[PDB]
Amino acid sequence: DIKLFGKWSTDDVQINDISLQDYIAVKEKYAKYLPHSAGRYAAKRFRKAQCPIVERLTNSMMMHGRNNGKKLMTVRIVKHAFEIIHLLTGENPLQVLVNAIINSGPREDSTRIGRAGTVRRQAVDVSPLRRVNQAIWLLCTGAREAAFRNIKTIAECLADELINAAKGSSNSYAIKKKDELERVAKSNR
Amino acid sequence: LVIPEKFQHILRVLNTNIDGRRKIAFAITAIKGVGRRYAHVVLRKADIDLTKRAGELTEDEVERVITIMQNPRQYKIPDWFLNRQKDVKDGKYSQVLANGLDNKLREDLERLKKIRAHRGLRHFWGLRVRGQHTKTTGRRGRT
Amino acid sequence: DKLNNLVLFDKATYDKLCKEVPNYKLITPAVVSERLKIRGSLARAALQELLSKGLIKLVSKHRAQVIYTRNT
Amino acid sequence: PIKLARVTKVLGRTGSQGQCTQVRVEFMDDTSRSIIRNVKGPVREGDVLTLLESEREARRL
RNA sequence: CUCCCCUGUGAGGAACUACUGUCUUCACGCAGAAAGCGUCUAGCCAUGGCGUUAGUAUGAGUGUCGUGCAGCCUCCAGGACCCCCC
RNA sequence: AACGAGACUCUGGCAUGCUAACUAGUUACGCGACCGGUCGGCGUAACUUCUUAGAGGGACAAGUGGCGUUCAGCCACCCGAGAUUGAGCAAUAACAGGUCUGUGAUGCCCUUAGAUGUCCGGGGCUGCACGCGCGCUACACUGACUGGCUCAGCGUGUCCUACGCCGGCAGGCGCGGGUAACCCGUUGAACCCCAUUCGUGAUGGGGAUCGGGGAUUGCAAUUAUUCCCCAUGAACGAGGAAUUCCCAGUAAGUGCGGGUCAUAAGCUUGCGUUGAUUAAGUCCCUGCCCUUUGUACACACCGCCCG
Ligand SMILES: [Mg+2]
Ligand SMILES: [Mg+2]
Repeated sequence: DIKLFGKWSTDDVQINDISLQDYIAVKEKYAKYLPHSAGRYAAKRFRKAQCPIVERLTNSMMMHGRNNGKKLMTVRIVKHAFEIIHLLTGENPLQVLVNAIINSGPREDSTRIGRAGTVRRQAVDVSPLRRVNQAIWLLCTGAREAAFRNIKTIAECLADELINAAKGSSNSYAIKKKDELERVAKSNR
Repeated sequence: LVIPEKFQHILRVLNTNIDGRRKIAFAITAIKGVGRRYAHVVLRKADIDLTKRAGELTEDEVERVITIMQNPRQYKIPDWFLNRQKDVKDGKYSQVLANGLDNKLREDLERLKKIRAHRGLRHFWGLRVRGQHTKTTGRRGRT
Repeated sequence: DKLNNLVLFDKATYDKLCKEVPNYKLITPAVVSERLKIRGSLARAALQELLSKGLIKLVSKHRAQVIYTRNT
Repeated sequence: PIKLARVTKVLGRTGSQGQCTQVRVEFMDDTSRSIIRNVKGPVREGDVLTLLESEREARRL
C-alpha cells in the first residue's frame, strides 16, 4: 500500500468541485511516499498539472532568498505540519490541503487596464490551474508573513494558516487576499 | 525546572549595571573588556556552571569571578587571552576592563598627539587611520 | 509593545503549566510560551519536565521543532 | 447565483500586455446558451469555469 | 390546481444532570475594516497606493459559569416534486 | 541558382554490443583483522558492467491519432537514452565607434646631453565636506552557535605538498612523492542531513571603527600588504521615485579551480552541488525591421529654405 510519510492514507480523501477535480493531484495514482520526486513538470505546457499536490505545496515553501536552494527544509516542515494538523482537527491532513486549496483560490480577479500610473481594473474570471497556483501561493506567503517573528515554528504557523484557510475564517492571510480580489471584482464588473 | 526565590534583577559589577535574567556568560559580556570568548574562559575557571541564569549566583561566585577577572595571570588565564599584551610604559601583561579600557584609549591618543606622528594626526582630524580609500566612503557623521 | 516573559517560573504561572496544558489537544512550546507568557528556554525545559512526568505524548522531534500531544 | 461553465473553444488572447484568454462558454446545466468570456491564467479546452456573475458578457480590452 | 419526499425554529414531550459537539460570562494572546479626513502619484484627474481616524468597530478560538443550544418523537411551515404550462 | 540562416566544429545525454588498459578499476581466490559479514588492508589469476576513449551506431516530426487550400507545417499520445544540449564561426555594407598606451606595426609634430632618454632614492596613482556607478554582507526562528554523520568537478604543480615531532592559533622544523588517470588525492569543499545551546531586545542577528600583541612575505610593510588571539563592538528593523537580469539541471543558495600572484580575491574566468515559483503568450511600453505613402532633401532633416 501507498502511505504518505509512512502514516497517512491518500485514497480516502475527497474533492467537492468539478473545476478543481481535474487538476489537484494525489487521489488515484499520483500518491507517493515522499514529496521530492525531482521530476520535470515545467517541461511542457500543463505537464505540471499532474504533479502531486503535496509536492506542489512543498515547492513553494522555498520562495524566499536564503531558503531558496534548500528543498529539504520544506519536506522537513511539511512533515511536522501535517502531523500537527491531525492533532487539531482530527481529520486526514490531506483533506485539509484540499479544502484550503479550494477555499483560498480566487474566483474572479481583476486585470489592469489603462496607461501606466493609472490603475483601472476590469473583472475577469480565474482559470482552474491559475486557481490552484494562486491559492498555494497565498498559502505559503500567509505562512511566511505570519511566521516571520512571532517565534512560531513554520510547522505550527502553516498548520494554523492551513486549517484556518480550510474553515473559511479571516485568520488566514490567504482568505484575506482572496476576499480583496473578489471584492475589487465586485467594484468593477 | 526551578523557581528561585532569591534572584538579583539588577546586578552591579566593576562600576557597571549587569542584567542577570539574561544568561551568565552573555551577562558578564556586557561589561567592557569581555566578549563571549573570555567570558567562557573566566566562568570555566571559576567552576561556575553555565546553565544557571546570572541571578541565581551566590555572592561567593560573583566575588570569585570578579577575583578571577582582576588578576588574569595567576589563574592560568593564557597570556594570549589578555586585552593589552605588553603595555608601552611598564611592560606588563594586564587584562583591561571598562574604565581602564576607556582610559588607555584616551592616553594612547594623547601620546600620539604629543609625539607628532601620522596615526595621531589621522585620529585627530576624524579620518580612518588604516589607510582606507576615503574617496568613495567615510562620509556618515559628517555635515 | 515591548515583551516581558518569565525567565524562571512563578507559582501562578506554574499552576497554569501544571493543571492546564494536559487538556490542550495540540501542544507546542511556542503555543505554551504564547499563552503562559513564559520565555523560550524555560517553556522548552518545562515541556522537558512534562516529559519526565509522563503527562504528555511525544510524537516527533526534529532539531528546534518539537510536537507534543495531550495524554489520551 | 453561482454557476458552472464549459470551454467549447479557445479563440484569441485579449490584453494590453497579452494577459487574458478569450474563451467560449457552454453552460453545464445542459442548456445550449453560448457566451464568450474573459479568463486569466492558462486554459485548455474542456475545462470548467465557476462564474459568480453568470449573466455578464465579454468585452475587448 | 394540488400532494408528500426532504430541508426549518413556529408550538408540545422525553432527554435535559451522565452523553458529546455550538452560542452565553471573565482572563488570554493573534490576525484586523471602513464612511471620512489629509497626502503622494498617473502631463492635468482617484476610480489607486500611503498616512490619520485605531491597533477603534470587529471575528476565529482555549479555559471558566450556563441549568442554555441541541441531537431522539409529532405536527405547523418551507423548499424538491409533480401536475400545469409549453 | 550563390553568400548570409541552417548545415558545420567544439561540449553535455545514450551503448551490460565492439576495441582494450599494472598509470583505472572490477569479479574470483588466497592471507590479515574484529566480532557468516565488515574493512581503501596486502597480494594475484578474471574481465570491461563501473573508470577512461576510440571506432561506429542512434532522431529523421519518426510511429499513431487530431488541426490544416489535408500543403507546409502546428498539437496530443506512444515507441525510446534523447521529440527544446550549451557555445564558436558569422553576408553585401557601412560608423569620420574604441586602439600612437599591446606591437623592432607607422604617416606627421616635438623632444633630443642642466633630454619628454634611461637608470638610482624617496614620495604620488590609495589622498576627503560631496554627487553617480558595478559588487560584496546583512538585517535572524526556512535563523546564529556548538558537537556529530557522510557528498563534488574543473583544473593547477620543480612548485603542489604525504607523514611525523614542536607549536593554544597563525606557524616552524624537518624527513618523503610527483614533469603527473602514477605523487598532493578514494582529491573526506560548503550548504544539506542528526542531536545541542539560544529565546523577539541592537539579543549570541550585524559586524564596521579601533588599542594592544604573536607569525609570515619580502631589499624594503609606517600610509594598518596579508594572516592570527583577545578585547572595541557602530550603521542596519526587508529598503522612496525609478530600474536591472532571467523559462528548466534554468533562476537561486552554496563552496571549489584557473587568471592577476614573492605574499593576495570583496574582482574575473571556469566547476560542481541543493534546486524552484511562473509563462509556452502579446506589441502596451521600449528597441529596431519590413510594406504602403508624401517629399522643393541626395554632403540625404545636423537637409533645405522665406522675409
Ligand atoms: Mg510597439
Ligand atoms: Mg538635389
